[PDB]
Amino acid sequence: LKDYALEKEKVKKFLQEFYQDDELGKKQFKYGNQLVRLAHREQVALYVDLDDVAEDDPELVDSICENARRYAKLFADAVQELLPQYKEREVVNKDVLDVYIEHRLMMEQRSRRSPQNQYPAELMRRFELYFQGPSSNKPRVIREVRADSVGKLVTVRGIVTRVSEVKPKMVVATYTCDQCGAETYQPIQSPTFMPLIMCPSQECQTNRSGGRLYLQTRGSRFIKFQEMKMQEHSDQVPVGNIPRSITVLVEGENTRIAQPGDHVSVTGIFLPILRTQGLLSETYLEAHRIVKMNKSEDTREELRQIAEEDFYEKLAASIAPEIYGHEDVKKALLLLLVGGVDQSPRGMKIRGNINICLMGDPGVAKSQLLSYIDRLAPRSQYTTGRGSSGVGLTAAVLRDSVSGELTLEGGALVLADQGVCCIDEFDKMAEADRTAIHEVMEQQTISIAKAGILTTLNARCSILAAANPAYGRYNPRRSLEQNIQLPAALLSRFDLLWLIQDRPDRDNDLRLAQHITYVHQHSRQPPSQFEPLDMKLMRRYIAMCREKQPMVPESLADYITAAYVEMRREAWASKDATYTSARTLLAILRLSTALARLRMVDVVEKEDVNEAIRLMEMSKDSL
Amino acid sequence: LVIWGTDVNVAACKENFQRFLQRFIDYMQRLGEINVIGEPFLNVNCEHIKSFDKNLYRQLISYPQEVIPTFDMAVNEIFFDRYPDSILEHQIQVRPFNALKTKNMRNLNPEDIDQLITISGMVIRTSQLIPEMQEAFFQCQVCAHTTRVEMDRGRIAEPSVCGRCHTTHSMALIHNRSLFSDKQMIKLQESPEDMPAGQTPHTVILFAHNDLVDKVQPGDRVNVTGIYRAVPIRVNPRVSNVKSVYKTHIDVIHYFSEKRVELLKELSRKPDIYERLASALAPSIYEHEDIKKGILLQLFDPGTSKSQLLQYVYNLVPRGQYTSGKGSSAVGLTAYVMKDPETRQLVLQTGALVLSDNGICCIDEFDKMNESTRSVLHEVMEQQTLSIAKAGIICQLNARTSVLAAANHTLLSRFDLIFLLLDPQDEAYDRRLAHHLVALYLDMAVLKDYIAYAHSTIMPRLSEEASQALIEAYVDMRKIGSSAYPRQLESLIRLAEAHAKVRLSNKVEAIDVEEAKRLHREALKQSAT
Repeated sequence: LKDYALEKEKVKKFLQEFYQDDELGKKQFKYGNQLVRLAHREQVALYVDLDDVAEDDPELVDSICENARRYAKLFADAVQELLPQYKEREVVNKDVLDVYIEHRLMMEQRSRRSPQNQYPAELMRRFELYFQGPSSNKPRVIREVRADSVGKLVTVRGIVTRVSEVKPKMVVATYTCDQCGAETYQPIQSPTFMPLIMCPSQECQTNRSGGRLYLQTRGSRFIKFQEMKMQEHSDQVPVGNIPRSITVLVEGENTRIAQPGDHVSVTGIFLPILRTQGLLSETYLEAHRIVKMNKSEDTREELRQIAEEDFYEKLAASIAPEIYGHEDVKKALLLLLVGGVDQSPRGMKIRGNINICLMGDPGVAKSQLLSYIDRLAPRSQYTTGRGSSGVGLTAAVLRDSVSGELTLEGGALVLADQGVCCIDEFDKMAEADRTAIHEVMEQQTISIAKAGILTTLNARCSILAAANPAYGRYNPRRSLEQNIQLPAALLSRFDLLWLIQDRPDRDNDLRLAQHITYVHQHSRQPPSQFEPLDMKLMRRYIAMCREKQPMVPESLADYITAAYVEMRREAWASKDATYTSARTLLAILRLSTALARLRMVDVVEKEDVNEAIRLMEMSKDSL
Repeated sequence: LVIWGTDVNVAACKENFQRFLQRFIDYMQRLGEINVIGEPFLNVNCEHIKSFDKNLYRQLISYPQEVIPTFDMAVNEIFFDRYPDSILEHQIQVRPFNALKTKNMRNLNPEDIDQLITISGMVIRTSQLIPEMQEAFFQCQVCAHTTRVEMDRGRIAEPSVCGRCHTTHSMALIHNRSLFSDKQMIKLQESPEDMPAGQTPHTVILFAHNDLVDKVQPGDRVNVTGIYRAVPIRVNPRVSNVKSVYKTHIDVIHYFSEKRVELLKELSRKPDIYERLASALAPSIYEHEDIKKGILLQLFDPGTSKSQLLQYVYNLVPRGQYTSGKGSSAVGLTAYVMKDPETRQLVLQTGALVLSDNGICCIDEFDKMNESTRSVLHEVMEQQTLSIAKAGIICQLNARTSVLAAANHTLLSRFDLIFLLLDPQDEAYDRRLAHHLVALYLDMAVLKDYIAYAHSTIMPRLSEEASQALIEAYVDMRKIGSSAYPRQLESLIRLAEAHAKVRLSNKVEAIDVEEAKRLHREALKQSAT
């Protein structure tokens, strides 16, 4: 539609003698310095912020957005043509590519029209160009990127689920013959290419020479390559679906930036892949910019209710409304819901590990409450204990069609990166998997004695476990070595243990009947005038609370020490199946840590600490 | 008879060499090994010209495939003219030795396509000898007369040429110089220098053509400087398509401080050294410090600061392996020899206990192991060596190392040391936990050098007076206040060497005399009642 020469001249003038208002509205050759650095081979990747263009060239930005690859190539050629005028001296031959390039330029000059008698543009680059998505286009959700946006520069958010090791990919393939003496170039764009056999060079075909060609890796151009799969953020996926994955390919200096399980912002060109009725093709994303979130590291005044309104009576009372009671049990969930993302800047890495255990699955249908835990909590991902077999963590051999050689993958634990981990049906796990859990308990010490796999898994989420009872409710008459069937030492490592017995408590038994009767009566599941409210309001208020970062006082710990003393007498006299130890002191300080976040005073706080002690006493010795 | 396309002269110093002869003379072992011994494979050291001039060094790493032959031909050609009565049948290849350690071995860029690089790691698996055809020649039809043409290097013996006239195996094996070469598949494991445990560690396939195979022992420390290469992997053997991904592989080409020590001896004579070293060394360790005797002396409810104590060893000394049972069977620890059914090639698998020499292995929960296992450790404990007896291999693997742990019929004597964790039932002791750890929670280089450098020369000797002391000790005191009669006591001399290893003292003083005596009382109590 439009002449590419005019646009090339426009971008050249834009870069060379056209000005911006970045530094106090004064031109300072912003891109000029980077171009100079490129001339001296001191900067390898060049980024073109589309925002800078959009400040004073909206039509160019619109054209670029409507078609990405063509303008990308045009900019690359323009930068190539800008280089020679910034040459000041002789290249110091940094690498093999520079040496080959300077010999090629010397040979070109020595002997100085067929369109096929010149160096390909990509071979003489020594620079890579990329685009940063303009802020004008709002980020899109992966499910909404359909075939209709092919070829348009889009930006999507997600979480890395499968990244391969860095490997070299070949852009220009160099072939040399023993008769011609010249260099034959085959640019390669598809992931697969066909090596040449008989050179189609005009010299040989005219001379009917042997034309035997030998591929070499000396003067070929190589670029970095990676393969990653990215999955939608669980927080915004509709409840009625599951997140979908879209393939992203990253090349050049942009590599080695994404880490597994991390939130990434990706901007690239949506292009099809051929694998060679009708013409079918797949899709991928050639990224141009990967920026992680900063959070991955480590108007009246009446609009808030922080100190005047108690968080216990409003926040807790709107959590898990389908559950028929267990308000004391409900409180611990809030501590689990809080977790240990908010930690003091003092190196307390253990604070974020809250491995709570629940025994008894048929009890009061507590399997349901897991979903509410994932949905309300931010930075939380839904996971299932029984989502795959034991092969899901190690490596095995299965048939595949699309891709995957020497597959390396993780389980549910790795999938939730520093979030909320949900594990169901602990009993049905095989013996080997149980050891895999136990090695997680030892603070990320996953050792594998298999020849091919020697990885070190990084488990930093919060682990919630639900366990079925031993083929029936516990019976007191059974003494030790029989009463508990799951290994006791395994339970010992867990910080909190909860078990619910459906005792014939006629006072409580009537309460269950009353609530199930009000079902099928109206649409208000929480009849105590609690409205479900929008999820937007709750999340926004919670986020600003993280920024305060209160710190508990160390002096108060002296009070706690007495609690261990009285516990010892009970532990020795009871001789019960459950047993505790100094781990309670380990737990208590962590447990007290979260509770104080409601009252951000931290000068004198006694009730908050005491309640955590009272929580332990309520569950044990219920008789 | 030469091509100027690469601009490489002979050493680029032929004119400078005449004055080098008359000026440098006016490290003998390097010159003398050549003339007298007549040992091939000259083993020149690091390129020290890089200290003098960078340009000469920079030109020998950009195209090393075109540089090594230059050194080989030039050195041999001079000897041929000077020494016509030498062995010209045995070619000599000049080899770089301890070349430049490539910066950011973790970050090996693909940009350095063909350059020497130095990997540092270990050897995991080694393959049986794989022969290959080298300097292949074709077969004509005109009287089967072959003329020497391919003398100049640079040709490639491409496969699929011998799917016709298979007589080439019997006929052209010797006469057309097609003897099989040697190559060994070797998988190294990069050592990330106690990385924060982020990205996974890269594997490297070391399998190059050079015939120096096995003249360097596998299963050691790796300092192999090699040449990077890349080859196109076929998508399918049936077709000729090739994917735009290449496998990395590495070519096999390889064959002030003391002032601080004197200070430590001066402060050693102070009588408060025991409290200063115990408090400062391993301060993350909780109560029950009698356990430290096994750790502190030797190095320099379960998991109640116990499993963590093992983590200290793994953290402190990277040389070792940590493992446990109940998840691995007896064959899961070693002798796991297996072949790959997809590629049909055998692998001589080894095990971790085998690789555990010169270290301390971390094995806990020893009581939960089955009787089928524990066999291999039994020989190690009673023969200080590890014998692997399988169909492929029947021999013994050196186990000159020590492993110790702790426990909770009288045939237990197999163990080296037995200690039981007793409960003093004192709540005051636990009080220090909150303040010691919870409240609290450049120098790293100093702690590293203590073991490697200072301990290398230290070898204690036992005086005459210090021997009989333990012998006369147990005899008299054993009847006062009422098993020692075995020679078990005599074995305690091994740990006695730790006393001398402190302060680097080869002599015996008043310190460390009563220290050995009380060790009997600590062992006596746990064996009493």
